[PDB]
Amino acid sequence: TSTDRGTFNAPFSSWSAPSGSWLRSRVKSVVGDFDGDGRDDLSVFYGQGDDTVKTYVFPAAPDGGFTTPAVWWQSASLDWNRTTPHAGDFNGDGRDDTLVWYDYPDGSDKTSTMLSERVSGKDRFGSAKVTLSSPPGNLDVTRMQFLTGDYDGDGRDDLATLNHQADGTVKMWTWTARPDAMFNGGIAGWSAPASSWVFGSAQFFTTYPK
Amino acid sequence: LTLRADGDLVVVSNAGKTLWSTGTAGHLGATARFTDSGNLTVVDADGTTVLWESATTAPGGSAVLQDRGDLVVRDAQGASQWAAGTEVRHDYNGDGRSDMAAWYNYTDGRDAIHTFLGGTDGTLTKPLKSYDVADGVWDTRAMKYLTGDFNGDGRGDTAVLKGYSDTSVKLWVALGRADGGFDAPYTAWSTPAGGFHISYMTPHAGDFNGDGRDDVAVWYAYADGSTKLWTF
Ligand SMILES: CC(=O)N[C@@H]1[C@H](O[C@H]2[C@@H](O)[C@@H](CO)O[C@H](O)[C@@H]2NC(C)=O)O[C@H](C(=O)O)[C@@H](O[C@H]2O[C@H](CO)[C@H](O)[C@H](O)[C@H]2NC(C)=O)[C@@H]1NC(C)=O
Repeated sequence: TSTDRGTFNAPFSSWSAPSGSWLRSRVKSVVGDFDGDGRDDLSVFYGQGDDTVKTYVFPAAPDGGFTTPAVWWQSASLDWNRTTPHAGDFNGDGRDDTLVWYDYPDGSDKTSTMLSERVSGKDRFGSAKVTLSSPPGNLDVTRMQFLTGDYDGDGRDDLATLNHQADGTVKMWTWTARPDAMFNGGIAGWSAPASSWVFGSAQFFTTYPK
Repeated sequence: LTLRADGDLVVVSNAGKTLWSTGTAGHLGATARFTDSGNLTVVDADGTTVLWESATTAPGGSAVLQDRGDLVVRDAQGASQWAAGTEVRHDYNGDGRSDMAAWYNYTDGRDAIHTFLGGTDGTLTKPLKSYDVADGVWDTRAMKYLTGDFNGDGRGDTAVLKGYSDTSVKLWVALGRADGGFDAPYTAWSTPAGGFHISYMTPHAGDFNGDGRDDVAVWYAYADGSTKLWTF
């Protein structure tokens, strides 16, 4: 936890698991405020044996710790090894939700957005829909770094990347979010040749790893 | 389908109302004929002057008035070329007026189908229920509802496309009754699990084949982003 001096307190544990349960190698984690209770919390996209995806959420306790996780979303239609989850408020609800960037065998990729909602008193992520897509070979998911945020300040989170092009050029793209969580076309920003900015030699400051 | 003494060729429903006409009234002695060219026309008393035509071409074809409702001109290959459109959609009792029905899920787990019959002033009367079944008979979590005349009876039927917990799919059909109610659903089609999935299917009812019986088309969205239209 943080103090008013800008320093951190001693760490304390909360949620835990016995060995043989949660495997670190199968955990892709993101964070955000997924139920709008004013506290950020964790969610995990777990690789369920057959490489299906099951999403857990770990609500934050009032004391800063974490509570027992629950499943908010699951699908067997997509390969866990090809999913890179991201978190943010992509429709301006006041409560964060997630999208998954998917790298298809076809060489194309897409983003599927699952908006957070409460139905019959139960918190879960809604049905996934495609909000972004590209032609095959247009983007390589392993050659670009991702970071989300509200770049135009319109109250809806969106995502931007620094991608490494075939000719070594690095280019910024931003896809802003529409009121329905559909993305707009990418808008080009700053770019440079490899002689100035080396892609593989820089790491962005993020809110969650990878 | 009748040709009146006043020369006006008309189609009327079981309600006694006229659904379609050529408007060739006052031409007394006028006659309606189906030509060798495959078209249906109305000719004047002189046997020469044409007052109305479907303006179709289909040698070796025929004009058939279907039990489903409307009048359709078909070619030698059995393909429709023209139709008057004199039909009443989802008319469940066959009285010549469209009706509507709903699947009502009770909080106690049981369900039934309720039918609202059309009145003479276009209003909808109080519903009657039919096919009231006990709790546990249907697992009503993942099902889609269709209407249409799936038997060629002349009265509307209903159908339900449902997924099952084993990922299998079945399509149920229930025939319309003369009293406005429905009989028990029966399986009209089914597939083993791994074939079709209820989450991807988006069924539509209507007569797509033009064979005089309603059928089902599905806009199937694949997980890989591809799309296909399937017809049953
Ligand atoms: C959780 C999820 O994404 N489920 C899939 C699907 O979700 C949609 C969908 O059903 C539409 C149209 O019916 O209605 C809502 O939008 C649903 N959204 C939510 C958040 O529930 O729902 C189907 C479904 O059949 O309801 C899931 O398939 C599952 O349910 C069937 C029928 O009971 C059966 O139990 C299956 O075993 C079960 N299938 C699997 C593979 O677990 C959809 N599931 C997937 C994985 O796509």
